[PDB]
Amino acid sequence: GLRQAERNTEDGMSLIQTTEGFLQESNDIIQRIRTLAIQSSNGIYTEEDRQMIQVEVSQLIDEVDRIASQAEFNKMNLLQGDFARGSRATSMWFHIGPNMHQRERVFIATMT
Amino acid sequence: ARSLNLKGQSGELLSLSTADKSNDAIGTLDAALTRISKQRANLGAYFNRLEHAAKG
Repeated sequence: GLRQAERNTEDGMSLIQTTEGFLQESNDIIQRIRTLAIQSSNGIYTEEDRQMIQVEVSQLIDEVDRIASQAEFNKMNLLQGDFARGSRATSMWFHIGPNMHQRERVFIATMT
Repeated sequence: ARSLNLKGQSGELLSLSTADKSNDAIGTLDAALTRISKQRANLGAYFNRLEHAAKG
């Protein structure tokens, strides 16, 4: 049981590594838009340049929306928040101990 | 060019033999430049999306 247990633990840690890897690029996908919005504060800009910035931001947000819709690990979606604090669909359990009742939960909110 | 209305729908070439033609033709080229800039922004979003997807 313990031998299966550390295998389960390392698989779960790999899953968490997948989550964080899904997170760093999203941090970038927020920050570059933050920079663009800060740049937009300049009054020297026209209105057509603002429209082009909005057009850019359209696809830019489409990127993170597509990632959230398709962020998956072992035929299971992650960023949809099906497992949030107020989970609506189901839960995951990590059987880290040999006993049947030694299972633990992790909570991730909706990232859409 | 026809889509950018630089030439007529039948293929007529935008002439500048008249002084007033040059003044009115200015707005045409400004609109063409604006559309080119919009397409440039579109391609910018395109490659930004491509590189984000690649790293992910």
